[PDB]
Amino acid sequence: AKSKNHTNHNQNRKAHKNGIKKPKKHKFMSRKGLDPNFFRNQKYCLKGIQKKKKELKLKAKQEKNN
Amino acid sequence: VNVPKTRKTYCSNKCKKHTMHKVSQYKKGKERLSSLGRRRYDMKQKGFGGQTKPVFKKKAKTTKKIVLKLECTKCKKKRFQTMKRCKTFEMGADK
Amino acid sequence: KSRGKRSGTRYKFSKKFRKHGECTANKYLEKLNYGDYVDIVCDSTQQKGMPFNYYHGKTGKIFHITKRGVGVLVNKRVKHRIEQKKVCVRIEHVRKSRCNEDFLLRKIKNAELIKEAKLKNEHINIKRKTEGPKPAAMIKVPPSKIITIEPLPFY
RNA sequence: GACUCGUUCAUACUACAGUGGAUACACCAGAUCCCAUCAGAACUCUGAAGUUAAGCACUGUAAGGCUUGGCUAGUACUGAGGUGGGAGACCGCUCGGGAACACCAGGUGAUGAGUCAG
RNA sequence: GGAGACAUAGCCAGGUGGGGAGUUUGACUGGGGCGGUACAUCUGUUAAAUAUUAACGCAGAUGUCCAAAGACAAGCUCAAAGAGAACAGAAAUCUCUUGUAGACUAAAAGGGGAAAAGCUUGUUUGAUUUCUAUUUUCAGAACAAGUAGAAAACGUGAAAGCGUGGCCUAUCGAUCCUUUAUAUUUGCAAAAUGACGUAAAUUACUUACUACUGUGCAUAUAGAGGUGUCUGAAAAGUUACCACAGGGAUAACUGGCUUGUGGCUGCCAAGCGCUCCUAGCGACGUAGCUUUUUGAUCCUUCGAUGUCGGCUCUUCCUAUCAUUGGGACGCAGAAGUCUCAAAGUGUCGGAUUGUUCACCCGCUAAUAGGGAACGUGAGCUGGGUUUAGACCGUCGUGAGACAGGUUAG
RNA sequence: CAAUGUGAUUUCUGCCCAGUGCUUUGAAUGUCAACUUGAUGAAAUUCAAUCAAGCGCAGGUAAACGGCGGGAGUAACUAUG
RNA sequence: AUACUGACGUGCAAAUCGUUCAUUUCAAUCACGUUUAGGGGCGAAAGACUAAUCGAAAAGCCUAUUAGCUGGUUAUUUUCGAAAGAUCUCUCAGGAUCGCUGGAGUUGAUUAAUAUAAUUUUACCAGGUAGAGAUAAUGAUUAGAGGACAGGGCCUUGACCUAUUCUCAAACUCCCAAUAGGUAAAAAGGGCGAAAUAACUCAAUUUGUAUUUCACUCAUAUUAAAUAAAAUAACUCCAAGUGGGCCAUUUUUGGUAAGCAGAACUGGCGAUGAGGGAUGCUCCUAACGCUUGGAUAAGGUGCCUAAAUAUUCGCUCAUGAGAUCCCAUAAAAGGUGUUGGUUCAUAUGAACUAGCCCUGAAAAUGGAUGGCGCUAAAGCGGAUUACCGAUACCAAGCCAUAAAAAGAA
RNA sequence: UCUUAACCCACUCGUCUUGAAACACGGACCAAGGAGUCUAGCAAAUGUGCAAGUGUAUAUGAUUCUUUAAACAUUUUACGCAUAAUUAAUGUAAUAUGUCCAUUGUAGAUUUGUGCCCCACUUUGCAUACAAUACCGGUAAGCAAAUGCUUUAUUGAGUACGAG
RNA sequence: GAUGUUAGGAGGGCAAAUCCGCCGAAUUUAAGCAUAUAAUUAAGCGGAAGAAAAGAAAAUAACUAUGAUUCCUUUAGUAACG
RNA sequence: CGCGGGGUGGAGCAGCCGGUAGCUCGUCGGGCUCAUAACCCGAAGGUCGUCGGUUCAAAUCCGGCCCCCGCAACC
Repeated sequence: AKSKNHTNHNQNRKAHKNGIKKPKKHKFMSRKGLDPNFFRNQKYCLKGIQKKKKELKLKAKQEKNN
Repeated sequence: VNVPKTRKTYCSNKCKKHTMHKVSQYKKGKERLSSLGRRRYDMKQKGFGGQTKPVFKKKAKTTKKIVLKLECTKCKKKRFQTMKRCKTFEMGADK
Repeated sequence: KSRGKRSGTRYKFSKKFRKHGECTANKYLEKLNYGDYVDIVCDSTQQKGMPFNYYHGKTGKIFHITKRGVGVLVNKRVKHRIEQKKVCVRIEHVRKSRCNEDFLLRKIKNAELIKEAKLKNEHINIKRKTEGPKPAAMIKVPPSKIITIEPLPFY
């Protein structure tokens, strides 16, 4: 007559049947939600570090290669 | 609920500074006979048969959200501002 | 179901005994930021950045900090899966977690043990104790220090 | 000896008493100007005449509270187990964990930074 | 003869129009309908010390209100009690003292809140524009409600700071459609609509150079108008004249669990019983038994277990009404009462009823109480409830309805 | 002639036009369409204006549909009113 | 064609037959001819009749209409193997999307370890239920005592204060568990240093920050606490079935109660069985390829019926004895029946107590410890051994599947 | 092999159903016929061919003319889809050398080396994951004499030496 | 415009697959239903041929333009309608 | 949503026609008749619903709302 109301039965057991999954993204939390201004300053730093690195890498490769 | 009829506030157009706006009550335009949907509604209605286009015969609400039309007194441009659903609204009354 | 935000007020949100408006200076100043683990505890004073019910007493990593806000990565079980959720909370709500402090003290103590062993060029283990089974022992017992027990009659 | 900024936020509270005032605090003296109120009460400003009478510092009291510990009690309570008991209500037992009030005894603070006078 | 450019007829147009047509007549629901809303939500509790959690669970609340009751600062401390002041002891007062919140915080209940989130005052409008990461509900979509920020412009204190509405948990709505804002962005399809604008040139169908160009319509973006059966059909009744698809996933019947209710037995001892608790009783209590009542119920049967009563006819029970043997007595005899072993034996004639039951009259030895699929429809009967005809009343605009009466089936 | 109702004789057939109907009057009358006319605009358009019936107002109508309450005060006892 | 609700009711008959009754000179009856045709006719009106057909004929076609609903839905072996929760739905017999399932692929696993784990360890937390309290607050709430104003007639009765006092709430909270739950345990990282980079920060482009490059170096032969047929793990895809559940213990809400309605945690059943529980979907033991042997489990061992008329100490006689969880009744109340105790009094008198046994103990086909029977038990309570006892378990064989070895004269 | 025996076991099958031996339903018996298909359009999977292309479409050609109703060939530079995207829409649509070259990290298959083999160091660094920057279309904001710009925001079924 | 058994002739009817004209629905679909759909289809009444119909510009384009009809391949499940 | 009309002492209602707001009824008192009574007077009494304005004077007229009930379109 009435349809069922509460029941949460078997669901825990079904969850344990396929195991209770956990996240695995791990390293390098990312993109838009990163701190305004500070991360842009980091981008500029990284770009600076990259420019110094690129200058070293280009010179070192070019001198040896030819 | 009661508002005064002027407000000094940010204009979102041209002037960046806070400046005066007049405050008034929007109340919905009278419908055009030239609107494309109204043309379609006319076309569907014409000839034999009934109709579906906007009607409701079982209305729930006794109230309307009030939206104020704010007119910048500097640059002569308008902006809408929406606020709570009321039964009772008052303009310029004070206490 | 019929579930608004703060439901279970008389349960969790109820203040600690005589704890009103606690806001002293030392509360703010901890600073370990982006790597740190942090507990999320309710404050009786502060309503402004109060968490949802589930996050009370839970712990997770800080991933973002602002002027007096903290983003905290907290684990939540959602039916068949535990998933990481980005909980925005306030400075009053975050409490520095102590699990890190246990690891650090053990690292420091073990490091001192390692350093001592290294100076001597010793071969020894800095690994934690198991609290193993008790070995043999001895006590000398006069007739005066030993007591005879028996069950008790009803009285 | 004193103060300032504090910290923990009652061992730091409250009540009734007593003891203490170099330097200090405060009570105290005045309203032109800065200021502020119906009101120099408070608040602001300007004084420095008196005084420990209070605040303040410290102690005391079959003080109250708070506060630790014992003791209440392996009691109450409790997870898992049992083709255990009990007609039912319920109660033992195995493996484990385990209170609270009352009561009794103790206690009534500790402390970072700076300064000033001895 | 008569009427006559009016009629009439045609085509448009408004009305009238259940005569006729086509269609609608929710869901939850301890059957359905009536009733309610548990259908969108919010609080406390139920909830089993994270989280989750329902019932037509319980205690409730919602569809607002607020230019301040919003914002920031500054100042102050409330309810109450005592002692004083001709007026508030005793219709909303005045003072001092005591006062940890016993006040107050719009409502709604709970949380939170005392140099304040209360109260008073000052100055105010951020109840702003733009954009995220997100949290609640959650599929981890929406919307709605939030949190933490950021790009702006400001407000307030000006001093740190704080302000993206309401102390917190509650106060609400998609697409299509309509409507108004906004743009140095667009379109209306071979072309053009400011403007021969600005220069030159002029033997002209001249040549350059120009960031901002007709009405009307269409967009794009942003709000608002609404969907409470609240993830959003333009929707009333009725059928005992009915048809069909399914249903024991769901009523009316036995049976079954239960035995509240009905029925029956107890224990007790305050009283009643002349005196006397118990010969007979038995309150105020408390314990069982039964299914001979009715419920509660919805397990069984809905591709049919024939739905009342009577008759007939038999068997079984005992909780014994009489009959036998007895015990007790408030048993003088005679009556008669309580009672035990006892189901061996019996338990009627009629009046009135559709009737179980009921209610009389008469006999009698007493005219006991019950079971058997509510004993007994391929045993009957068919009077009643309960097919279609018909009647009166009420109720219904109506069709019709009526565990209303009535006649016929 | 058509449309209805009640249903021999005998006897009587009260009250009520609000409601729903049906129906009647209108130089006072509120509203109410197509067309047409005018105004407006460069045109499209947008507006006004007019003397339809209808409904409404105002009457008539119950052998039209139909229907037929509640109180108070009040008679030399109570009572009824 | 009124009645006998006659006969008949697998007929003589898809309405017959018998008997009864009504009609008979008129609104009469009968024929033949004629008229009106399907939302149509015709109707002294019954939704009547319209060719055995009527609340919309018959024929054919549109048509193989439609259907969240009913029924049916075909060879074998082998393998993996469920759901009866959820969310939205004019939604409760359905659908969609999550969950749980299978396939297919990729990833990396082979190094007895790392990832990893329904787990514990040691750290570290979160709690306000069990519990406990009223002299902590709230709501209650029964009594007296000690005190300095009120009511009644110097007294009494009160209120009111103060110390007290009785009982309280799971919708109250001073305090407060166990269980369950969360975070933690180092090499893609961490240490301590230098140098770099910036448009952030800070007087302070090495003040901090963060990042980077260089260093120096952290246990690990096994280990940064255990334990782990821990990669059978991950991850991606595509698709299925399912969306009604039901049972048990413990906790539990409504309802007198219910094999009633509704849950929580777990395990079952469902979809799954062998042995026991006489018997039986769920209780117990235990989950299954095919066989042989072994030894046991639950459970038993008088006979039915396989093993003991076993041993050992008690208790028990019943004119309805009693006999094993789920399991199919029995209570208050008694008992100069017997058995143990224990408190008391003076080898005796009391009083209690709990074991058994008894009264209390009534019901429908005949009737049920499963039956016979059993009392020097084969009853009830122990204990002591032996034996029998599953497809589980051990050993062996054989079958297939899975994985691993291993191979191109 | 068949056949009774005897001991032990053995309840109507199918069915919807929580639960069927049921007092639930269908089935007197036997034979034959009798039910997940075909087309269209879409998807993933796997096989197969070719590849920045691919598919010969319609159609033409032939000593093709029992089979031949297919098989064969493509003129002695069409169309589908993929080759860059975006968008209401006019439109716009570079990761750049100013050794063919030259995107940045961290894990990570594979390779070089050292000290008749696993190794422990180094060495190179695919795929993929996890990020990072650019840059292109939309939308902002800021500027603005358009090859309209711009540090900075956002958004797209985006792109970063083609995969279909 | 009549009349004629005037003279010479014609039409009528049947059959229907493909073809052409009128007239012309509902089941159905939307999990309901009224617009849309089914469908300018089915039925109905007519007319033809071995094929008919259409056909020699009151066409398309905006190009360096094409140039009666039919048909196939296509555009294209696109513009668009709802 | 856009058109028409009504709100006046305790009740019924005139004034809506810009030179100053009343009249019945029920109440409250008083005359009149030898009666009762009927009759006839005198009293009380209202923000002219809320609001903005036109001048010499405004409930009344212009401006706009609120509460009431008539027409409607929408369909």
